[PDB]
Amino acid sequence: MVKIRLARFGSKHNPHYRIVVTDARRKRDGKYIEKIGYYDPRKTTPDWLKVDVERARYWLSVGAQPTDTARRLLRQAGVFRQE
Amino acid sequence: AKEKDTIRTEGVVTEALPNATFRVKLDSGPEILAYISGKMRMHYIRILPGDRVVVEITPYDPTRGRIVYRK
Amino acid sequence: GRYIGPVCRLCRREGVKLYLKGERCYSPKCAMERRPYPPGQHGQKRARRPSDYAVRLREKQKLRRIYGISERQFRNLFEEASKKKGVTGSVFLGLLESRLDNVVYRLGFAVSRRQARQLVRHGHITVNGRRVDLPSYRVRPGDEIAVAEKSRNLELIRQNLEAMKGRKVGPWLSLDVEGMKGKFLRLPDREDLALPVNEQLVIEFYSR
Amino acid sequence: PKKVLTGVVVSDKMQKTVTVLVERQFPHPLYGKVIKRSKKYLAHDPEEKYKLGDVVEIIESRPISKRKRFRVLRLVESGRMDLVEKYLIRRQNYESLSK
Amino acid sequence: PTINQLVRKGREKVRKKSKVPALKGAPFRRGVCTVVRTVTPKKPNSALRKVAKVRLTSGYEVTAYIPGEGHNLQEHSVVLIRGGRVKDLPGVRYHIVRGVYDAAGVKDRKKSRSKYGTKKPKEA
Amino acid sequence: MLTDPIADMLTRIRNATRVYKESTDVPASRFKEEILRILAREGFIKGYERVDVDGKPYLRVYLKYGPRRQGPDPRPEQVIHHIRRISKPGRRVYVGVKEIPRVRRGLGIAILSTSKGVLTDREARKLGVGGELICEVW
RNA sequence: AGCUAGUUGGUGGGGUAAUGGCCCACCAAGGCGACGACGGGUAGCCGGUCUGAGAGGAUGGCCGGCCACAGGGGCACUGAGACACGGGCCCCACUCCUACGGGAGGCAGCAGUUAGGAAUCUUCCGCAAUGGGCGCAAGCCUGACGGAGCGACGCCGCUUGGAGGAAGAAGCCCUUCGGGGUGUAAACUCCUGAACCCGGGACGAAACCCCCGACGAGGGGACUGACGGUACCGGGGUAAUAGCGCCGGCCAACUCCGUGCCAGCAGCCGCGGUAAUACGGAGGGCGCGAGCGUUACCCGGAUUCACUGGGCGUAAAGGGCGUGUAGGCGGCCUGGGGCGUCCCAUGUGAAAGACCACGGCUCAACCGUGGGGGAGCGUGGGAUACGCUCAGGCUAGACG
Ligand SMILES: [Mg+2]
Ligand SMILES: [Mg+2]
Ligand SMILES: [Mg+2]
Ligand SMILES: [Mg+2]
Ligand SMILES: [Mg+2]
Ligand SMILES: [Mg+2]
Ligand SMILES: [Mg+2]
Ligand SMILES: [Mg+2]
Ligand SMILES: [Mg+2]
Ligand SMILES: [Mg+2]
Ligand SMILES: [Mg+2]
Ligand SMILES: [Mg+2]
Ligand SMILES: [Mg+2]
Ligand SMILES: [Mg+2]
Ligand SMILES: [Mg+2]
Ligand SMILES: [Mg+2]
Ligand SMILES: [Mg+2]
Ligand SMILES: [Mg+2]
Ligand SMILES: [Mg+2]
Ligand SMILES: [Mg+2]
Ligand SMILES: [Mg+2]
Ligand SMILES: [Mg+2]
Ligand SMILES: [Mg+2]
Ligand SMILES: [Mg+2]
Ligand SMILES: [Mg+2]
Ligand SMILES: [Mg+2]
Ligand SMILES: [Mg+2]
Ligand SMILES: [Mg+2]
Ligand SMILES: [Mg+2]
Ligand SMILES: [Mg+2]
Ligand SMILES: [Mg+2]
Ligand SMILES: [Mg+2]
Ligand SMILES: [Mg+2]
Ligand SMILES: [Mg+2]
Ligand SMILES: [Mg+2]
Ligand SMILES: [Mg+2]
Ligand SMILES: [Mg+2]
Ligand SMILES: [Mg+2]
Ligand SMILES: [Mg+2]
Ligand SMILES: [Mg+2]
Repeated sequence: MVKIRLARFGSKHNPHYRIVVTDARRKRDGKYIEKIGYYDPRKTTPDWLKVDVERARYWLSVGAQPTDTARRLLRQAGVFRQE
Repeated sequence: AKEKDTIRTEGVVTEALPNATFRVKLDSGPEILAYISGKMRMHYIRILPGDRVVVEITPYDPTRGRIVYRK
Repeated sequence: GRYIGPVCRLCRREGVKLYLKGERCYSPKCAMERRPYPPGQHGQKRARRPSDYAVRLREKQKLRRIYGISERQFRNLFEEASKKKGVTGSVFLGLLESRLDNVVYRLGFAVSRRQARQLVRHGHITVNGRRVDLPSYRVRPGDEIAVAEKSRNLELIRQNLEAMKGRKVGPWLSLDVEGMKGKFLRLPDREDLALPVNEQLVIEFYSR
Repeated sequence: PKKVLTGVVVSDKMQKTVTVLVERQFPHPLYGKVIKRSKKYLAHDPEEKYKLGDVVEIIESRPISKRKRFRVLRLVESGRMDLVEKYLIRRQNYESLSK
Repeated sequence: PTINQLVRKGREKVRKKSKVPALKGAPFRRGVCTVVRTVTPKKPNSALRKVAKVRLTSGYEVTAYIPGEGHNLQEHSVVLIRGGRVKDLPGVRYHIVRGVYDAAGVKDRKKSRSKYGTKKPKEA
Repeated sequence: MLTDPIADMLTRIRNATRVYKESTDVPASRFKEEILRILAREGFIKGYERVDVDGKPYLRVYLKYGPRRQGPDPRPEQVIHHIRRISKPGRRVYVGVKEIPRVRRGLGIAILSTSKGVLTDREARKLGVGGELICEVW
């Protein structure tokens, strides 16, 4: 299965996440397919979370299955919204 | 520390050996390999086999000595 | 840590006065004003031909000591300067100056550089809004330095302010002398500063 | 873009197999002096339509034999034994300089 | 020479032999002595330098230079070697590192301590 | 056999400059002529023409020199100090448009043969081309 | 220095998801090779890492990708996928039980034991985050992971105070006996206030879940912390660890006593055999600073394997010459091909790093974000001066 999932990248107590497109069976930090989003849970950043929407949509269309956190993030950045 | 546990014992020079090293027959037992002291070298005081010389011997290895005394 | 020990000894070594205590290192007392010779036994001994390396080394020591920094840190700063585009020397000097403790000193917030550093450490100094207690800090220009509010009470600070109340600051800095504030505007130049440094020599020393 | 090469027939001793020497010219990684490297490829031709002395186009194909992975696309130019002769001479020399 | 020649052969990369077969490039190697004696240097120098034939955990028996002011080492004693050519002596490319195992520190040493394995003396 | 022509020509020129011979000879080719033209344009030579000595096409190469500076070694000032044929045979050096050398950081030239004819480094830069670095000149 | 007999090819078959000498039967007698085969050693490979002006050279730890292996060997099976790390079968090596017939094992998973060894961690907590598997889901598991512990092992940050304070206390050391040094260093005055105590105390965690809405979007609500009562803020609050190397030249720093080619130092030259700036100690200095030195190993400096960039009459170095194969190189003109060569476009060159910009942790390390570059390689177009190649011709080379 291909998932849009999150990848930790930062440091001890200072995490950062890459909302990413990739096969299930990889290292949670491994060679993914495409970087499409970045998010910080610590929200420190004025521009913290940002995703690239069109790419995400495309991925969804092919049938990339997002995990829960990732899904939430997508929703927040309005990938799942429809108008 | 500068250690003077050194033995200052007499020995009649037995063997003419190379490099101003001379096996000298001690009266502290056998003939050890005893070499010339630098002073002797400086003063050009010649040792031939048969000289009753004082030979400086450290306990660590008595194998080697030193011709301290000018014959 | 720092140097931390006998200071005007460094002054003595250098051959030139280095204002490292401020006052006294202003009066007839830096031991340089009187006693103008290297420390140790052979102070008045025949003054000999310094090696090409040696002069450079001395220069480096002068400069490094002036700001009072660990060698490692200095080296790092130099490296950074080299990396960054521009005249590696002048730029290096500017970077050195841009240091928090030095900035504090140049404002007349403390008469001495070590003293300034101490002040900075102790949560007496606040840049823009936060206290900063780490004297190596890069004051990036367009920045305001202030005395902390819960410590702007201190007698020493007041005295220091008075000592600069009137007398003119450098053209790259500024200050509010009343509300205990300060401005950093221009990242200073080689020609903005009057240190007995000859930074070329320092650079040469570093090269190998 | 099925990798294609201009090479020269050097042998037809095997059924349907034409041996082709590709002389590839590239510049040395360190020196840049332009070297001339020959590599043999055994090529598939169901006709034996090709002979020694012929220069041919060679296509990177699907295999037919362990170490025969090229079909002969097309004939370029016949009547240049020159290049083959040299190779043969070299081969002969190879046996000589041993013992 | 000329580029074609170079291409044919290349440059024979200067493959470097090490000055120490303590093996594994091991910064230190431990061993036990077979003998412990003193050795005359050569023709530039005349002194008596203390040295020990030491068998190794790799098997290579090395005479090894004891430094300091005078050792306490006997025979069946564990010693640790740092290498590093001694100029005067033959067969000896090795310093014993005093301050570990049986080679106890240089007593009375008061200046350059670390090299010798001397604990800090207590001031006033 | 004259294994390089261009290099030989260059060498001859150098020799002439050394000995203060005002004009040298050298067999005629198109490439050579082009090179000479470039040199002339630059100002490395007074002039050149194409004679027929014996019956064989040849080039009059009118050499250039600097004013006779007096004193110790009065010998005329050198215009071409050094000229090295870079892309020798059996070592053909092709530089890209990124790689075209800053020869004496400006003061002199590299004669580059390009797809767009024989020329100098500045010219190459102007057109935006790389090619073969026949020779270095200063 | 020759290697090869399933070995190189063919025909037919089998086997495979699929090509194939993968295997087999039959036929052919080839195939590779000095442009370095086979043989031996060595060694996971790389993105990179370090050095380096660069070209390069070494290195391939962590982090990422690929491979290969799970005591050694051999084999399949099941399955989408293994020849299957904590699945199976077999022989052997080894440990364990045994009622001697036989069984059970495999930490190169985390942690730990043991050995080896210079040397390398806690038989830690947690499912909170993120990811994995299962599942409608709740949830279940998860030594992936997230953290803490131990080690100056590395990098980076901070403290060991600061301000005054003698024409110069003592202590110690040197002296030409006046003096100088230590050194504003101390003491002493003043201030600050790591430690340290108490008060509060997180961001990381809003989802999945429930309901309105059709189980869609959207909207409201709830639970949810190993770190850790930590980070951090507020008050209080004490002047509160300095070390290590060197000190002849290189190389930055000099004197005295002790020693006398002895004891000793040494990275090299070398120093020491009685006035040692080289040894031991003291003061003084100088380097660095919670480190600093030694050793190992790599590069550099070594333009000392040299492409950038070395040479060869005498220094190491021209072979004894000749002919000649491969190979390398090659006059002048004209024209074509366009392989080299160049160029443009474009595809690639994953992320991480390195480089620039900005941002975040009080700075910085560290991280985040954005950008740029990038040798090489593929694909389409272009250019023909140069090399290649094809054709024609020339006479300077060469031959007659
Ligand atoms: Mg989850
Ligand atoms: Mg003795
Ligand atoms: Mg078939
Ligand atoms: Mg086979
Ligand atoms: Mg092998
Ligand atoms: Mg191996
Ligand atoms: Mg390499
Ligand atoms: Mg196995
Ligand atoms: Mg199956
Ligand atoms: Mg298995
Ligand atoms: Mg398994
Ligand atoms: Mg496997
Ligand atoms: Mg383990
Ligand atoms: Mg043990
Ligand atoms: Mg052990
Ligand atoms: Mg660990
Ligand atoms: Mg638990
Ligand atoms: Mg249940
Ligand atoms: Mg369990
Ligand atoms: Mg971890
Ligand atoms: Mg003080
Ligand atoms: Mg107080
Ligand atoms: Mg508390
Ligand atoms: Mg000196
Ligand atoms: Mg020493
Ligand atoms: Mg000499
Ligand atoms: Mg020394
Ligand atoms: Mg000394
Ligand atoms: Mg530090
Ligand atoms: Mg160190
Ligand atoms: Mg000779
Ligand atoms: Mg010939
Ligand atoms: Mg030929
Ligand atoms: Mg050719
Ligand atoms: Mg030609
Ligand atoms: Mg990248
Ligand atoms: Mg990036
Ligand atoms: Mg910042
Ligand atoms: Mg022709
Ligand atoms: Mg003739």
